Amino acid sequence: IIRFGEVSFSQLAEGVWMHTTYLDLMGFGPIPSNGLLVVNGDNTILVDTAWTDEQTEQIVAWASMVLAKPVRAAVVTHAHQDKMGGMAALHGANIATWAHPLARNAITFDANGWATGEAAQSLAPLRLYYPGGAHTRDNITVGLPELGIAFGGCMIKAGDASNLGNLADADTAAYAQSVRNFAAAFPDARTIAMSHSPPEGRKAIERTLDLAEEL
Amino acid sequence: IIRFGEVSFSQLAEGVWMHTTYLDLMGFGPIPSNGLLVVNGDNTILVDTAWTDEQTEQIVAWASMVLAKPVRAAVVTHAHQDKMGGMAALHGANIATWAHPLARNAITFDANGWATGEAAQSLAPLRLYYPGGAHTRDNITVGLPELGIAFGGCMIKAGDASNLGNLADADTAAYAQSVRNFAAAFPDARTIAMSHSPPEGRKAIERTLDLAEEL
Ligand SMILES: [Zn+2]
Ligand SMILES: [Zn+2]
Repeated sequence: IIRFGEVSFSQLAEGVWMHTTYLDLMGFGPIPSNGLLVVNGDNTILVDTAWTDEQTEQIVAWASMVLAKPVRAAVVTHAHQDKMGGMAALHGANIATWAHPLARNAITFDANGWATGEAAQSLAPLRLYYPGGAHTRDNITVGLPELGIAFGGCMIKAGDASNLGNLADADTAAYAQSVRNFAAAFPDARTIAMSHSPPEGRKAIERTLDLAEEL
Repeated sequence: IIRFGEVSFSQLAEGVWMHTTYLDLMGFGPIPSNGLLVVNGDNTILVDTAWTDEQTEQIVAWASMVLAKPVRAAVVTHAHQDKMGGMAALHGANIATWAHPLARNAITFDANGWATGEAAQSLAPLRLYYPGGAHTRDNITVGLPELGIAFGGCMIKAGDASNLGNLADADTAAYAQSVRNFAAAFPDARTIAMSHSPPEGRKAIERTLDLAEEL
């Protein structure tokens, strides 16, 4: 509900802000894209850039000169092939950047799906989780279990049959396992933030899993 | 605009019918799924089964009984993992079934994307086209060039933002190439039938390609 230039900031819990920037598409209206600012001590961890370089620079300005909690680290969870101007702001601000390769720092995951190594240490208290199984190429997801917050990719909206046909024609079982793993990784999270959509409760999870076994 | 049991048939051109059947989803209503019946001489070629075995048996009965153009071959373009019962009806009627592996008859494609071998011969005048590139795993598409008809997967709707975030977080460039390849394969087709959506004109293609560049 707090506006700072093109960026819109929303508090999900004490010490956790969601940031939302919009992309105008001819004939589709403005399209949200979400991220997190995660306060840790006197610094923040940024989860995802905005659409553009200048939008991302604004978030970095906001953390440093409104929150007095400057960004000391960033993690990518849902990159965009052309809209990667946001990487330049972080590279110019000497903000250490993490992303799952398969960003100068690679996040590796263990066979349980949890991030390991320096990456897990540097981004705590965020818990980075990779939900996919063999042959998958999912985006990573992140959670704050103690606050009941999980952050993942776009799920089926209530009442919207728009993406149902794509779901039936894809690897429904693989998609379903990914959603099941994510659900079980953050089993107590009742706020499910989304990459390009506002948060929902766990009804969103259950709704997607019903569809996968119904088609 | 002609109804037979659970199946609904629409004539796209002389000798070409689209068949539509519905799947009731709790909270989402009925979801269409489309295929084609393609008259060739005194027989028909069936493109895709319906949702259910019993709906598919209705389709073979219609061809044999109303059209008197009995189904002599079938090709799969968008299989469903759980709704595989429609294959049982085909194998019971001793209908030869063709499908692209990556249905005991495999369709192979050449480096131009066109089907080859006995498959192309047996399914003519359907032209079978594989639209993807390296590392892709697209569904096949089919066209009747002389009739200006092409049949593909589900595409973005006008004004519909539901799928937009999923599109930015996928391999937009790979998706875009597939749509461009499909467009160039049937460049004169003005009727684009869809796997789970009513037909549109070429505006559907251009709209999808416009998004992929802006994402
Ligand atoms: Zn995204
Ligand atoms: Zn389908």
